[PDB]
Amino acid sequence: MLDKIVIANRGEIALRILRACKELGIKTVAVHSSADRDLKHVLLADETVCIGPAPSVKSYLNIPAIISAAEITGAVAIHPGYGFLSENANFAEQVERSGFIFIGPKAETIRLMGDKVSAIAAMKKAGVPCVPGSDGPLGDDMDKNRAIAKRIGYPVIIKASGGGGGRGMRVVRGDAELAQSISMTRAEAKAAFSNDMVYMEKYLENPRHVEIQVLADGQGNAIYLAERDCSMQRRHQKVVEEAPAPGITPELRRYIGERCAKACVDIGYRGAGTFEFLFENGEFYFIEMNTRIQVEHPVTEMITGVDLIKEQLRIAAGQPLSIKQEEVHVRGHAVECRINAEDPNTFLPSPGKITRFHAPGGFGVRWESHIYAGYTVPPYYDSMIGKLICYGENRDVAIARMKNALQELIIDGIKTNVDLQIRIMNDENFQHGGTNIHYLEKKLGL
Amino acid sequence: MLDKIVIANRGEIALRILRACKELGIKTVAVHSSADRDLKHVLLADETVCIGPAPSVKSYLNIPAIISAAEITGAVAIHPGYGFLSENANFAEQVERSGFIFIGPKAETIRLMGDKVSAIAAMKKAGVPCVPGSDGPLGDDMDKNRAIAKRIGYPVIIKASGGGGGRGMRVVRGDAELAQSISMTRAEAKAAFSNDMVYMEKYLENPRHVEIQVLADGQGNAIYLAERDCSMQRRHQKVVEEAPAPGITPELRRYIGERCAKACVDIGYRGAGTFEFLFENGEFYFIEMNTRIQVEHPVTEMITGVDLIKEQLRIAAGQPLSIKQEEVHVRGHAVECRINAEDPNTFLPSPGKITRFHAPGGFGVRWESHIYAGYTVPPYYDSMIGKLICYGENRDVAIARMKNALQELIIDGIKTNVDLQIRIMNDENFQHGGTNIHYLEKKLGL
Ligand SMILES: NC[C@@H]1CCN(c2nc3nc(N)ncc3cc2-c2c(Cl)cccc2Cl)C1
Ligand SMILES: NC[C@@H]1CCN(c2nc3nc(N)ncc3cc2-c2c(Cl)cccc2Cl)C1
Repeated sequence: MLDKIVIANRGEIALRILRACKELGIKTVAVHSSADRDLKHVLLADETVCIGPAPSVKSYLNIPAIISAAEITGAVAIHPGYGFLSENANFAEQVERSGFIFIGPKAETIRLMGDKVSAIAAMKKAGVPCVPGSDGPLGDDMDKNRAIAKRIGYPVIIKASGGGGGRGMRVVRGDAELAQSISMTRAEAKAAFSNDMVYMEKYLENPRHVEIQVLADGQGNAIYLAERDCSMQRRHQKVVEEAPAPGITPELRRYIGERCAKACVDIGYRGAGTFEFLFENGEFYFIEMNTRIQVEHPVTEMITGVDLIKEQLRIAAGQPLSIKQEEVHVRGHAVECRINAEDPNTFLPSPGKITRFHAPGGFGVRWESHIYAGYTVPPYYDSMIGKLICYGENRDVAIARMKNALQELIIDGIKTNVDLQIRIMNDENFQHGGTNIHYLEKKLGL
Repeated sequence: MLDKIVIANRGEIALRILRACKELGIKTVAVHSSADRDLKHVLLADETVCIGPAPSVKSYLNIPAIISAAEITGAVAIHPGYGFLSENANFAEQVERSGFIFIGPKAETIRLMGDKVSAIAAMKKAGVPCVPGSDGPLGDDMDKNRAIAKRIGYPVIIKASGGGGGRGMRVVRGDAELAQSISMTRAEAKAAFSNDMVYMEKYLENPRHVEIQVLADGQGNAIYLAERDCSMQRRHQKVVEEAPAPGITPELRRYIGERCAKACVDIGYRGAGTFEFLFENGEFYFIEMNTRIQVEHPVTEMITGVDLIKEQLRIAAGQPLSIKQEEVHVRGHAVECRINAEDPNTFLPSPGKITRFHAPGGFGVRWESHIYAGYTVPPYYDSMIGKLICYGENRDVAIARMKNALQELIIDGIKTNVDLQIRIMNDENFQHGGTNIHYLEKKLGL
């Protein structure tokens, strides 16, 4: 087991990682910006280092300051959480070169899967179904670009290979728009990612966003831990996630899960990861892989009993997976509501002092948050302040508990999306299940 | 002679140093991580000290623990091998300040040659031919940077002064890319080396990588021991090295060797060192100097009869070089194949337990490895598990012996590059000789 780790992150995920460390008897080093001195996990950590002033560029993205803190505290490993440096291949490489364990994949694996064209080629080669596409970057030959759109069938979508979070994407519905759409996607990718490489996929009009959790030890063993439906979203921000996905049979789960586990073996994957799919008319189509733990990991933990952060720490310590595939059982249902310091109607961010705070309780109710009464949500970071996860023996019980938990949750002094989450839980289409990625934008547009 | 030394390394190079020590009657102290208790050299050493847990930051890079092990055993000297702390000037300084001998040059010389800008200025002043370049660091005036690129002539390459292992470097083919290329190379150097200093060179499209071995003692003697060709490489990892370099005449060898030896006298060099050159269209161009023994030192030993590790130990004890320049004769040819625990499709490390092991034998066959049947290759260190070195009276006989030795080498239980090495020895272009630094990536791309 790792003697001591740096938690290279903040907010709810830093606290999540701290708890996993304490359960395993791992010493914690909380690195923080000067604005994050009062984070709950900093106040609970064995040691603390202030790594710079508020802005992330000076603190949480500051590679020399983080490595320096890990050196002076005698830590042996760094957990990057999600966001910040978690998919920064140069960071992973520097951590290993400075003689630390990186709690995540090999740097070369982060590079492979962070380049969307090379990632799709690897997945297609492994037997993972992908979206009908260019299967390679687009050139400047518009005869060949039109021939790819024709074979695929309009509508199509142009994506940046260095792209992500929905930025650097353009839908094309006929030939007249194709040349200008490719040119503009290139220019946007070059200006943002210093990488003008683009590819083409068939555009699916009304898919669900369904993702497969994996764990691999990097020693030849890989398992899948069912799927999450992340379709309830607004402007490429997930709002509700659930596990398992409604309408997914055991035979479908097994089909796509086995192809994801086999892909992990083929690419030498190490640690926690997520395969993202479009799911439409009963078919899965790979779009991209997250090479890190994700925000919504708790819904998978509730339905499998697997602690994904502890597994990340065991794998990083060099332990092979102890869990075999035949020991992974989907049981019951879990829903996660993201709690954001933003206006429930305008989504204007709402940093500020929380003047009153009460967390929900009950059977099947899990609260993941650093916030407390008197804590100031700072203006410098993300709006996501907490995650409310409710489990039941079925989806209806999970939703019933979430409605009750949302009604107990008090956060005064800032705006939150708690009232939006209550509306979503009361929505008849959500209660039926299986709504598509466009549903929440449509409901709010009315 | 040195009574007792610490071997501040692991794996094959630790065993290589242990043998040199035993031949000279030097007592050995094997410092090891808790994962390396069963290394062959640890089991053969006179004394052992466990200096910390598996991760390199707390063991092989742990300066206090290594010096403390030298103090508690009564050792007089520390041999740093290659990698880890071998090029760490602060380490060399601390070793000398604590009153131990560092088996290497003066700390000041390590600092001079680790600053690529300062090293090039010293070599150019001494009469060593260098690449046409900025001859100084680039500032933030892009009018001056464009004028330097114009004077050199595109294509050019931007390099970190604190740089290493090909990381950060950017090729620039016109003015449009120059500003962003300089900015990105700086940011990468600052994040990795906390040193944002960069310089510019003419980019040579298809060079060979040719390096000159030197030895200098504290009595004023400096000699060259011919050259190695290190061109057969993939993503800045050497795969095959050979000595001498094919197509290098005795007149060229003498020309560049004499300039390297003279540079050693000018800068007060002491110990083993390597001058790295680009060789293209019959001309040498210095890029950088290694102030350490290197992985590929054995091919130079086979063609000269000189034991480079024993020379390192004699020099540090205050003895003159055991041979003069007129006594150094290139005789025959040697090839080295690096044996790696790596996956053939991902090229990631493939650590794990060796279940069956057989080393090759015969005339001209030299096997440099710590591995044995039942030995576990740990995940925490680099993938290179051995070196197979074959000597013949000519290049054809060296290659023939390597093909035979590769066919006898058994390493079961883990994936290895043995099959790749067999393919390289059967390659018609390699058999002809003189292939450039890009050849192996081109062969594998097909
Ligand atoms: N990580 C998901 C990235 C960002 C959004 N995305 C999508 N790609 C797609 N690619 C094809 N060919 N077809 C449909 C897609 C629909 C989306 C999409 C959108 Cl637009 C909004 C919310 C969620 C998703 Cl998954 C790719
Ligand atoms: N130790 C050698 C560093 C890393 C590789 N290198 C190179 N520098 C160079 N500098 C100029 N002006 N021109 C060409 C160069 C080509 C290389 C190079 C590369 Cl890219 C791959 C493998 C081997 C070598 Cl030598 C510098």
